[PDB]
Amino acid sequence: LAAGAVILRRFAFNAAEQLIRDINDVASQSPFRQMVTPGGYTMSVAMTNCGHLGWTTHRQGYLYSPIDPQTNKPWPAMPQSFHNLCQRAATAAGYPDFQPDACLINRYAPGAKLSLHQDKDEPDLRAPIVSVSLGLPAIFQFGGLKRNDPLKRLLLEHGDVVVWGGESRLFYHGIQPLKAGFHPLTIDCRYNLTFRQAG
Ligand SMILES: O=C(O)CCC(=O)C(=O)O
Ligand SMILES: [Fe+2]
Repeated sequence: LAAGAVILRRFAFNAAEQLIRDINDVASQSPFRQMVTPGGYTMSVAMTNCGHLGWTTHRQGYLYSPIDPQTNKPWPAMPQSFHNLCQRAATAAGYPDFQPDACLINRYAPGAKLSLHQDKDEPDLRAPIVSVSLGLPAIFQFGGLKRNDPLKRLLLEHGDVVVWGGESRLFYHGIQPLKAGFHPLTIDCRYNLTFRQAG
């Protein structure tokens, strides 16, 4: 299916309520904003970050910055619930030495999407990315190392954690338009946390 990927469905179910309270706390310092891609187009996914470094869009491309380009202040600290859940997920996946210094928080409104891309801004591509899904379900689509590779679909639901390691770490991926619906903890959206080793 996906070489190197360890899928832990509903792993973050118990931590969900606290993770959502902490997303709101992070958002009060560094608000969710729809980032502008280097070409001048606003993304449909709303983003923010927590930790020492944060994923951002810039004029010359994409980069990690210790400063929030909107607030001009540092990104909020990595919440304890975030650190604990990532550590437990990474350890269960065979990565006990994984220490993330960045967590990109994505918010998906109904219809929000993320087109095919590779995560290649990190210094060591051998280091995995821990993905945590919360709220409304979304269809995650992935291919291979090159753009013309056949697409495979995977539904990511509330509490689903995937540790993208090995070959899966380099796969082209995205999110199909979020279907409208209801979730008791997020109301009308989906949140996705992606823990990265960026320094
Ligand atoms: O929403 C997701 O599950 C994927 C997010 C993603 O690929 C990213 O922000 O780089
Ligand atoms: Fe990505």
